[PDB]
Amino acid sequence: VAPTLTARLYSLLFRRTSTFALTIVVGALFFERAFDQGADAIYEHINEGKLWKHIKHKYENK
Amino acid sequence: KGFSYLVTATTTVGVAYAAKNVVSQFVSSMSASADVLAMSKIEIKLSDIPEGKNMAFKWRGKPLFVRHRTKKEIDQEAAVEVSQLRDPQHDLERVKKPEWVILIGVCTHLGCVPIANAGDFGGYYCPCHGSHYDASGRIRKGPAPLNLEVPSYEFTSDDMVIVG
Amino acid sequence: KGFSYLVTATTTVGVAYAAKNVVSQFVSSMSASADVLAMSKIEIKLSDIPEGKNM
Amino acid sequence: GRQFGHLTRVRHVITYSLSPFEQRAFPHYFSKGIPNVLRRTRACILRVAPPFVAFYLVYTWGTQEFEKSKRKNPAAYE
Amino acid sequence: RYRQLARNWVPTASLWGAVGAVGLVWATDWRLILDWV
Amino acid sequence: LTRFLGPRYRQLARNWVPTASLWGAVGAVGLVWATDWRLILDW
Amino acid sequence: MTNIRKSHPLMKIVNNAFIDLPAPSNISSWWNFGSLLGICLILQILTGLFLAMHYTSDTTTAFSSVTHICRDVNYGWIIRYMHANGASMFFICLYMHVGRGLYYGSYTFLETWNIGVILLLTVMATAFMGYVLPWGQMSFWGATVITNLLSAIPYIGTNLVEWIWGGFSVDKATLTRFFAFHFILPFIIMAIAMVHLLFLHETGSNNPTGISSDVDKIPFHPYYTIKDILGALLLILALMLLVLFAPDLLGDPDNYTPANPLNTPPHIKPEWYFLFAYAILRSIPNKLGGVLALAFSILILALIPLLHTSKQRSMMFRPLSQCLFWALVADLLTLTWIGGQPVEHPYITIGQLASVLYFLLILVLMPTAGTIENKLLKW
Amino acid sequence: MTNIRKSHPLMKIVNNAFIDLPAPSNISSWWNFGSLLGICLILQILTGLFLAMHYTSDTTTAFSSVTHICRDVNYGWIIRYMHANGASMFFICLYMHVGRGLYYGSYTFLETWNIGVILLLTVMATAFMGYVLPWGQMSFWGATVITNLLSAIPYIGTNLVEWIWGGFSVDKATLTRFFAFHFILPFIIMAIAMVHLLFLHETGSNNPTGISSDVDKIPFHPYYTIKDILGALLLILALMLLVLFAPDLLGDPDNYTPANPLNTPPHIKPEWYFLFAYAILRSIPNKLGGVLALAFSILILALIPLLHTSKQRSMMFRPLSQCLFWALVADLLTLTWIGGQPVEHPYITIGQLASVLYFLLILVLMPTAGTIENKLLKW
Amino acid sequence: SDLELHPPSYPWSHRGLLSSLDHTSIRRGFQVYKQVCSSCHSMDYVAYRHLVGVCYTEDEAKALAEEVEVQDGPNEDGEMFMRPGKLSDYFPKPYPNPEAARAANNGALPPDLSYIVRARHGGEDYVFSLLTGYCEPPTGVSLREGLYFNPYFPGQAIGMAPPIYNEVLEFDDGTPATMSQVAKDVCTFLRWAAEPEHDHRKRMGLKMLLMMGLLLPLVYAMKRHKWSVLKSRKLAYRPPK
Ligand code: HEC
Ligand code: HEM
Ligand code: HEM
Ligand code: HEM
Ligand code: HEM
Ligand code: FES
Repeated sequence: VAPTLTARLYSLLFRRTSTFALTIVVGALFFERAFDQGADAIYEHINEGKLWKHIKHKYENK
Repeated sequence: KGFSYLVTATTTVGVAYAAKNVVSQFVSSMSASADVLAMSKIEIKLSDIPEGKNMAFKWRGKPLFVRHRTKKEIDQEAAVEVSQLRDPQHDLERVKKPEWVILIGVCTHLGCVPIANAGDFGGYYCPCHGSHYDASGRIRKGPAPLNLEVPSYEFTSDDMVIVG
Repeated sequence: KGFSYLVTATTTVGVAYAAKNVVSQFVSSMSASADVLAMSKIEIKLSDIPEGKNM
Repeated sequence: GRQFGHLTRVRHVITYSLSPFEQRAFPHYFSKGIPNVLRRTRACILRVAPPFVAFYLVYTWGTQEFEKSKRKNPAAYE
Repeated sequence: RYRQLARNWVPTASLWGAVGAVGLVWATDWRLILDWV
Repeated sequence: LTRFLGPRYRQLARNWVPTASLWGAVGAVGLVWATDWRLILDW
Repeated sequence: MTNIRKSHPLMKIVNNAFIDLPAPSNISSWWNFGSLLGICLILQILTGLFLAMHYTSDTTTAFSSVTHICRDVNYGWIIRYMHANGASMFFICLYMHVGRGLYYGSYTFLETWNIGVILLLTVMATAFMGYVLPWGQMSFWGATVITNLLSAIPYIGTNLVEWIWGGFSVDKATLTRFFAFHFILPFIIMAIAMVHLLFLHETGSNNPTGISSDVDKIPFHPYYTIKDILGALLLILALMLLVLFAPDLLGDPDNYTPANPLNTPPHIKPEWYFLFAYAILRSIPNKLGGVLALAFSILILALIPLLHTSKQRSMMFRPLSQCLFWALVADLLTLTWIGGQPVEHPYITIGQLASVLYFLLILVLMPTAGTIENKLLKW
Repeated sequence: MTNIRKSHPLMKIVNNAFIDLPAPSNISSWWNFGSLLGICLILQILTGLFLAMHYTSDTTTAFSSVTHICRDVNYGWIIRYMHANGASMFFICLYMHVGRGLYYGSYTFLETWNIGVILLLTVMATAFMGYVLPWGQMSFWGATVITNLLSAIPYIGTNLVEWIWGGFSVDKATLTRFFAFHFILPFIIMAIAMVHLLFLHETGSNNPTGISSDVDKIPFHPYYTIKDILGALLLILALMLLVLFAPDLLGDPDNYTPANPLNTPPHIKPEWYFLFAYAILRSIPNKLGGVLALAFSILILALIPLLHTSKQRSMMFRPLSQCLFWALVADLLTLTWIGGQPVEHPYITIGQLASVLYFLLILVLMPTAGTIENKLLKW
Repeated sequence: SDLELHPPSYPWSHRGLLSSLDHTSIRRGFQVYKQVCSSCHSMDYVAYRHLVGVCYTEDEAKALAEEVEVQDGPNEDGEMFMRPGKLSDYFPKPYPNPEAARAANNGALPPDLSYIVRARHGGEDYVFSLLTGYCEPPTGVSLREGLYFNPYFPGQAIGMAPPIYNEVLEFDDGTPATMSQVAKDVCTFLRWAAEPEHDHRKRMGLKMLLMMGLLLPLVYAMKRHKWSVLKSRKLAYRPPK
């Protein structure tokens, strides 16, 4: 036997609220980045070449 | 215990992401609107000031001095013993072309505008508390701690200087 | 007793007169200005427009 | 949470007072006032007297000295 | 003297503070502090 | 509404009118200073 | 209870902190500054709202706007000068308030003294922003020099000063911001004042003697409501005496000149209420040292509760402290004088000694004097 | 007690109305609108203060100013479109609030009801002046025609419309007034809100069943803090959905046109919150009759307590009122529609019967229905 | 009291929640405004800030903004010595001041296009169906020359010269300049110009939509757990005796 993923997570990070909070701070960080990355990608995909990011070429450095 | 806590824990992170982002937006607005682009590092002058008379221009709410110096002024500034200056700089470290000295016209003491051709060094004199600057914008006497600031600038063709 | 009441009453009257003037002054500034009210009621123009149109 | 029936305990104190309409707002005000005002002021002046004297003396010196330096410079160097 | 009494807190206290300080900056994401990781 | 109405109450109303009557006069005086009717001024 | 108007409405009960509350009997005239302080906030507020009924917040107009308020608008002249003069009062009154709790040990009420301190420094920001609204020479340059004083902070400062200004100088950006903050700080302040009063209603007001008066307590309504009204009477007297006979007298600044960003009054200085701080700031050579020292002048206040050494919260029965107390006020007066002084030798050397004497009086002299007195009494 | 943080500070005890308070168990989702109500008040304010950090209150500039907030200023666009949209929400939320009070008889709390009413009307003023700040064609005219609608009063009116405007029209004078009152109302309103809360805290929250819950009471902290946070989450959702995807959708007015005093959008009308008010005025031929009836629209709220006829403060058990409650709401929707309608036959005739329906529903139908239901229950 | 015709929900790249602006359209459109439209209508809040918004480089738009200050320049603004260079300058006012403007167009006053898509009720649809909508006056109708008949004007008559006509201008790339094809590009530049924040907002909205949805789901679950105990609990009355 081993602790369910949650039980593992629990005893390592959620017993102590100091840890818990630390987690959340960390998480908030990591999460913001992934979300953005993913969620920006997703949104740019839906407008391929519609956005200046796609279109800079034409008049850039000759 | 782990599963119930995780939902709340996952939830806490989500509020923080948005909360950090939401808070940033209100804060961002005060910091930048049109801002520096509208009022920062943009200038163009030369015709207005001539014959050794300093010209002042409104650049980012502050006076920008473009002064056409005489050979005598240039020579006097050359003969200063930098080692005895409170903010030691050689005139040539402050200009690109000796006949032209470009300075942020703000006294480094408390912000007043130094008066050109006044003071004991024919440079500038700040009337607020008596700081005397030489024709190089270097502080020679008074409470100012630093020489007047030198901005970034370049000279294009067709007699012009671009500051910023 | 009457004298005491009278003294209290007198103080109120003085305050009210000042209060009326003070209150009136605050109200007066808000209601109108001699900036605006300079242009009010003062208008003339003629003979510069077509015998036909409407300005 | 009650401020009047709960302040403190007081035993054996009698207080005598009179109504506003029976007395005068000021009883012998000129006579009473001059003594108390005069007596209180002397003690007050002494305790606070030191702070006042220093400020007056320094202000006079500062105005004079600042003015004095500004006033003459040509005579000194020739 | 005082430290011995608060020694348990000191260890526990130390962990919370580092986490809290790091987390605020992390949520804050100030560029200069972050550059180091 | 109905409960308030009573045969007994009348003395209070009579008393109220004077105090009320006196109160009413004050407003006219109060309004008048602000109103500044030329006619009021004429009075 | 039935038909006891007061406790009937719960709301109306809350108001019986004015009428029924235990009030000490003995009680210097000094106390009337709390109430007066609040009259000043209300005055400022009504005035402000009528001024801000005809003001504009732009470079171009501001000046004009104020100028228009004082000329074509009906009774806007007094409203504005009442406004300006008011704020002087507001401060004169505030510094009596602080003196009285510096003297009598009112600051013993830690909680209440920390709200006071918050109050005092909130009112300071409002007065700093409101003076620039007009956009006159003095205003213009004063907000540049002060704000830029913030750029003494090493890492951030610089970026931060530019955020506050909303640009590289003080143009429109900055002037609208001040208008907005000036208008909303006094409304936030009003809630703090009521939070202040809240705490202070839990322990009642101290006295001259410094001893509990629970043995001799008076109804606020009968007595204090008249005293307060009377104190208003005098308060307004001073306001109107100022505003009617000598409008400008107390408003040192004569700069009714539209701001020209190259131009400078060599004599740049905050109004009277800020001079102390100013002088203390110039005494330090280094910029950053000055800013910290500037802060500490004012922020030093919260430390006094810890500094208290004596066993008699009342200065009343303590000579030596009464003597240093007064000096510090006269030192304070000395420092205000330096504020309108050319920054030259004579004043420099004076100010410097004054600045050390202020911190001594607060940080070292008094504390010791407290001990001594205790040991003389054999305490 | 010792080291019970809460009651230690007296101040922090006052905050235990959130955490420790008796809150009924059963409780529709409807009650989250109280809290959200506050949410909106706080969001408008933060938003307002930043916009009023870059807005100017002059004829010339105001349009420009807003235009500049939405273009050159960083994140000024969302702040402004968040502020516009918010106010929609603020009202959408308000009208849920009053619905609930109407339906479950929360309005029994007369004193709380009367504050509510004041609340409602105060916000109403706020919204009317803010929309005029940007000084665009819709705003310009809307102020004239509303304000002028006050000149219906026979003796005074006329003089009085001219005082409010600060002149004969709506030039600068009026424009700066609205800026100042818009700014200061919300602060005053917050005081009211808290006063409202104060009274409500003395009898707690009614329920769908309509019976006391004292026998069932729950921790506000444990349960109702998450509910409220969740409520937010949905509230924000709606506010960003609006603000991000359809910024202008809900802001009927397309008049981004600088106001030209000779020009007129033949279709002049208040916003969605004020749409009902405009419609009420239309059904009456006579001006004065329309102003009275407009006031009575809104002001009729405070009657309902006295109108209550049933023995069950809960409409929940009385079908018939649940039917006429809904109809009023749908009559209210019907009226809102008229608001954006040409004032012609089709709409006239409709509005007129809707304005009678509304007052019947409130004045006469419901009250009778109450009785009936009571008599069918044999009560 | 004349029926007003209303604009189609014309197929736009951006009609959709996530859809965004097509800069090439913007670009094109711009020119249309600048050549076709700068003559009588102004755009005051628009600076020469297309850079990233319109994919025109900084050097590109600097240059584009330089010639506009060389010909229309700050001499019409009040800058006497002004010539080429500056980028803070706003699009050049067709005429000194409004009153003029009406004279040039005989009583009418060319609306500032800055906000026109947003400004006119009915959005870019109306704007496109106005320009592209021009039909023959209706049997038995009279028209003063200025009063051209347009099928989509409130009052059923507008003072508008040939807004746009085939081959009015020419675009760099080679986009076929049809009356309509040009209108599709002109509107778009207006929509982008009218609501600069909106273009950014749609992208933000997508991010906001996902976060809000995720947050909402957790809260419902988080909310349920806290309130679970009251819900889970069943209370059974117990007889006193
Ligand atoms: C030759 C000068 C001229 C040009 C070029 C021009 N317009 Fe106009 N436009 C006018 C005038 C004059 C009016 C006023 C119409 C009226 O008041 O009947 C007008 C009216 C309008 C309207 C009507 C809005 C309303 O309901 O009042 C719109 C939309 C408009 N212009 C947009 C445009 C656009 C987009 C372009 C370029 C593609 C353009 N205009 C080109 C002169 C011009
Ligand atoms: C107690 C807090 C306040 C203080 C200390 C204060 C102080 C000041 C001061 C010192 C000035 C400069 C006037 C001059 O010298 O010309 C000023 C101006 C102004 N204040 Fe206030 N004020 C306060 C509250 C308010 C409030 C509540 C409002 C509006 C609701 C307001 C609105 C204004 C306006 C609009 C001006 C500019 C017009 C003028 O110059 O008079 N102020 N204020
Ligand atoms: C906006 C400014 C302020 C207002 C409106 C205000 C209001 C009041 C009022 C009405 C009282 C009761 C009567 C009195 O004792 O005079 C009082 C007492 C008090 N205030 Fe202030 N206050 C203000 C600023 C301050 C400041 C700046 C401080 C100190 C930092 C302070 C600290 C105190 C203390 C300690 C008391 C209680 C003293 C005692 O009665 O024993 N207050 N305040
Ligand atoms: C719930 C109370 C308030 C409501 C209902 C409200 C509503 C409004 C509305 C409907 C507009 C018109 C915006 C437009 O359509 O362009 C507006 C504008 C404005 N409001 Fe607010 N507002 C409120 C509170 C405030 C506060 C507290 C402030 C200042 C602290 C403020 C400052 C402004 C400013 C400066 C504008 C003008 C620029 C613009 O159009 O955005 N408002 N307000
Ligand atoms: C500024 C606008 C307002 C705010 C922020 C606000 C806020 C609140 C909140 C947070 C609650 C508690 C939850 C609930 O029952 O929904 C509440 C309850 C209540 N409000 Fe409001 N409210 C406002 C306007 C009004 C108005 C205009 C009235 C009536 C004229 C009103 C009357 C009431 C009543 C009677 C209750 C108690 C109902 C009950 O639970 O039995 N409110 N309010
Ligand atoms: S600004 Fe202080 S001496 Fe020049």
